[PDB]
Amino acid sequence: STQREYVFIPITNSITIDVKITIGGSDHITNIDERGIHNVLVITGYAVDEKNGRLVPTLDPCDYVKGILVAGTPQQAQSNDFLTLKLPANKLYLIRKKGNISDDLKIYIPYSSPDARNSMKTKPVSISDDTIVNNIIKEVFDKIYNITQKEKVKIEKVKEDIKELFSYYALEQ
Amino acid sequence: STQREYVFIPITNSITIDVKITIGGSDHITNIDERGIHNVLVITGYAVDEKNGRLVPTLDPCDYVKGILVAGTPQQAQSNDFLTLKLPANKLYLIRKKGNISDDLKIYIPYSSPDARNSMKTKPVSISDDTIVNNIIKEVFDKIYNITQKEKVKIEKVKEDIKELFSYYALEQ
Amino acid sequence: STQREYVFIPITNSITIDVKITIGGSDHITNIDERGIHNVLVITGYAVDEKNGRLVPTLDPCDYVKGILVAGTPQQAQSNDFLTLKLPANKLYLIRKKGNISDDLKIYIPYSSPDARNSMKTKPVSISDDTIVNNIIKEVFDKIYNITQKEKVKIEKVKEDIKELFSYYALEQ
Amino acid sequence: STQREYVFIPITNSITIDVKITIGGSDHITNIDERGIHNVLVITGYAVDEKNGRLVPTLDPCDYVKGILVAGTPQQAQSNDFLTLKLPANKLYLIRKKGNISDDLKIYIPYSSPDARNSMKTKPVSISDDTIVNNIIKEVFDKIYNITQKEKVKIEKVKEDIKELFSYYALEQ
Amino acid sequence: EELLMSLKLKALYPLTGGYNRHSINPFYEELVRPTEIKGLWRWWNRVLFNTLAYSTKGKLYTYESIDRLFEDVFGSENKKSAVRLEVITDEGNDNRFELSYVELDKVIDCLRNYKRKVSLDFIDNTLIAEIEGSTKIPISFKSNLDIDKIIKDLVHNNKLLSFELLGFKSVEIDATKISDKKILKEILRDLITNYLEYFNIKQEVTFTLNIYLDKSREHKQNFEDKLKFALYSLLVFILLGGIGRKTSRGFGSLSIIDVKCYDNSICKKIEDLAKNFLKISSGNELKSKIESILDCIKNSCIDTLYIENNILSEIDPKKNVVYFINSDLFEVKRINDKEKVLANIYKAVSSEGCCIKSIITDKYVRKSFLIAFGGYRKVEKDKGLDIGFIKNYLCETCETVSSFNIVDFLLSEGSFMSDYILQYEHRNSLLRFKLISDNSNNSYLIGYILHSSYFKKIDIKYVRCILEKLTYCVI
Repeated sequence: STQREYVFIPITNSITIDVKITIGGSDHITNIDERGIHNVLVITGYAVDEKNGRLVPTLDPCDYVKGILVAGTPQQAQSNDFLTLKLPANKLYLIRKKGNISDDLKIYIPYSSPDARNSMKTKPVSISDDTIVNNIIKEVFDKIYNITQKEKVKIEKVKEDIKELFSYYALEQ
Repeated sequence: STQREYVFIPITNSITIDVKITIGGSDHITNIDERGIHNVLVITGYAVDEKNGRLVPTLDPCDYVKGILVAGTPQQAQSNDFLTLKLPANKLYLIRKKGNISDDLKIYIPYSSPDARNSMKTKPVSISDDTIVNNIIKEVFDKIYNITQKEKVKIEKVKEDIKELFSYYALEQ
Repeated sequence: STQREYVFIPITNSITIDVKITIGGSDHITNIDERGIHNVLVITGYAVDEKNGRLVPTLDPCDYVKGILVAGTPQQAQSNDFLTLKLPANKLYLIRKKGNISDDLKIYIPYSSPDARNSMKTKPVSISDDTIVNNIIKEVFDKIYNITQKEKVKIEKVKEDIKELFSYYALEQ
Repeated sequence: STQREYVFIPITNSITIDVKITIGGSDHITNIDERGIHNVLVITGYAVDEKNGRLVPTLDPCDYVKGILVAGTPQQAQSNDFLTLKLPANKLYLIRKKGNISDDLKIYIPYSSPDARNSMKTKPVSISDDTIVNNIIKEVFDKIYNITQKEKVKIEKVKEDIKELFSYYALEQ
Repeated sequence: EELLMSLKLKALYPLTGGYNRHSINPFYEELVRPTEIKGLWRWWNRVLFNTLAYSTKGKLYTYESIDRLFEDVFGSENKKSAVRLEVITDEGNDNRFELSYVELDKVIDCLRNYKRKVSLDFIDNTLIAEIEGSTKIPISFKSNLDIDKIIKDLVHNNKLLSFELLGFKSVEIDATKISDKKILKEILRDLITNYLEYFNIKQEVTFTLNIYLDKSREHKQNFEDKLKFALYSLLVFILLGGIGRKTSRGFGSLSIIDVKCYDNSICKKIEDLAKNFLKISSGNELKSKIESILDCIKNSCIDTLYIENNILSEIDPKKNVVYFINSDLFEVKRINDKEKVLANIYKAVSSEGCCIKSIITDKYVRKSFLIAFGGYRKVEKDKGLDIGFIKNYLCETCETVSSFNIVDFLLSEGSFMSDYILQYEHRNSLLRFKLISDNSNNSYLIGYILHSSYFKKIDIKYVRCILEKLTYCVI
């Protein structure tokens, strides 16, 4: 395919929507009609930063960052906070494999640089205080995927999975 | 009812075109629904003669040839180089069957006879040598479906699909 | 070495002899030395149609027809009903095989053109009617094997040898 | 295989090698490949005489002469002092067996003649005083097997088992 | 005691097991277990015997009495074995599995205070600890056994081998409670060993099989005749079965390199019939030999056929199962990529593979065929009519379009076979494959169907040309 955005999902209200025009087509990655959130790309070697999530590139393989994948905007046509790296659609470490993938994806991620004079100190924190659920599933799932997950009622499968979907570590600074 | 004609896949130089009218409609004996062809036909006890590429009947059950059946007649001038059977395809060894064929089939297979001045010991050799694989995709496969290399995502993998599927025996004499 | 025509055994009375071969020389393949019919040849993917039966050709490997191979001049010096197969004697399916046949082999197989514009609709055909079993034991066997079947013990045992071995297929039309 | 020849391990090396060329092919029996000394022949009822020692025969089953067996010609066709025996390789007693051995072996073991006017009265002699073992190492091991033994650690290892893996009885007259 | 005969054979990709279920372990290596030969030789004797008994008497006899009949040859609780096997595999080394070092202590730190499950995968000569909680961290190990590249290919490309890795590759690790590293470093360390040892696979394992006789077994009733019948069951074992694991799918297939003998008075026909496989030269020519060997055990050269003895015991069809050779379901094709067909057989035995989704083109006649032929299949009778509509094909007597009727398989209730054919996790596969050749480089796939006793009756030619198209697209 083409341009696509990796929306990492912590509990914070930092970059929840943050995303302008999509492709327009429905070549999405994570559609959750009735069978749980599937094809949930999550990447390793980053941290949610606990604030203004820029996904600092960490060098701990134990460390990682979870989230979803969707072909949104590059921050209203921006590149200074990205990677612009290309994919072969087999060196993507996907979760809950669902077969079908394209050949090449232009996956784009909120990027950063190493904050000097600060040991990163990535710290594991899962999803809790689930008032974030209706904050995100209405925003990043019912404004990004409001064709399924709204004409259905099997979202309790999603409800229980929200905390059971993304863990993450954080610099916690 | 219907009319069909045989096009197997050797590596030889006798598959140039030598074919009369196309389907008449657009329906072949095969389909394309996965990354690769389906509904390949098999005749047991025939070789390719590796020159003047018709299939001479042998009487060994261990004799392989396979391809796809193109619809139409062979110019009605070579009215003897073909079998012109008429069967409901339930007596037809077909691999990767994707459709129910209840009607009857006129199938025209390039035919011959030994006229044996000597012995005839067929030799098994399949297709390899990538220079050949994309060579047969251009003079055999851009003409069947009129769909290749215009909007496809499959053709480059069909080369892998043609490699491991189509295996032919050969006289090599 | 030289011609070895193939007589197949259907229920039909007309396909019985009509032959240009009595013993040929003294080199037979289907000897009845002690255990009845040996060296039975099988034809994969061919039918008999029970009428004008000269190995009507098909493609289904489920269809098979048995017979006997007899050494001599093929049927009236006429290319109307033959294939002229000079085989390496290693592509053959000899049920109850016995003895080491030579490397060279020139066999002749009755041929019929496929029934154009006619459905094949082949049917499995075993053999029955002990009376017509009492026929073939004289109808062909003591018409080919004058030096056989009268001065041994193996006379009535070829009955169930006939009853078990020789099945074939036919168009049933 | 073809012609082989066994040779004992006497502390007296008047016949240290005195045997001619190797196989002509590439097959030995004993070898020191990586772990230790492999197949070693033990024959019973034969004293050496250790003075032009060529395995004087006796009837005592207490006697034995261990030693390697290499596929050498019997001393440039020496027609005097061998047994020229062929055996199906099942009649060979191999201490430290390693791998399967050939179908039949034509071995020429040094055979002296059982002498008269002299009662045997054989006394056993074992290996010791490692300056005696190196006087055997290069002569019959690092000469016949003179390709390796300058590449691996197997040098002292060969002088470990020489002290005990090769004992014998001696006429001592 | 004296050497009866010697059989220099080879095995094709044998999966011989051990105490750890692998061919190699920290202590030794056996690619050929002489205990499996004796165990399979006995299994191919109780099959061939019941074949000789379902062609001359129309009778079937239980296993516990056939061996009781032959216990004067193979031995039992009352008599030592008369034949003793001795396998001398080539290269005769020690060759244990040694894991020099495995540098893994980050994945340890990736596993504190959490209940994940490590999983190993061998991606491009490097293995990765696939923590299903999204951490595909690599590991730098160093061991023996030199996994070349081919087995890594052959294992990953064969859907059967890769399916049986699902045991040897992963394990959960609870760490919410008290944890450690000296304990986790040893849990993970063996998880590597039990994984890499699965890759000690080799094609062309050449070994000899010496068989000795004691010459102290007086001819009780048919000793000289029982014995030479056992040799027959040994050849058909070599010619139809293999050693090791998943032999019903081609692995461990046996060949013949050269056969010697040392007692002409007994082995005479056996070595001769065995001599006829050193120079096979044509597919249907071996299809003749496969039948040539078989019939010489049947009505031709009837090896004393003393069934009239009060040792045997007719089976009960509603409560016993017996496998015997149906001399008709046999197919010899030709192949030139052993690894390809070895990985192709999955296309022919899986309820979704692209060989029986063509031949038996439906759901039910497809599955019900495998349920009765492809050994034991995991069929979950919690969904709708697809336990009865497959039952409707396997009933003892009901509306049948295809002849897959089982001797007492009734509907609306479960008899002994009703549960056995459905819920018994250890049932061999009647549909079998075997790749065979030597000295000719002409590999011939062999396909056949063992005839069972629970079958009411089977349409021969139908299920034959099912098997026919099977062996065709398996290449």
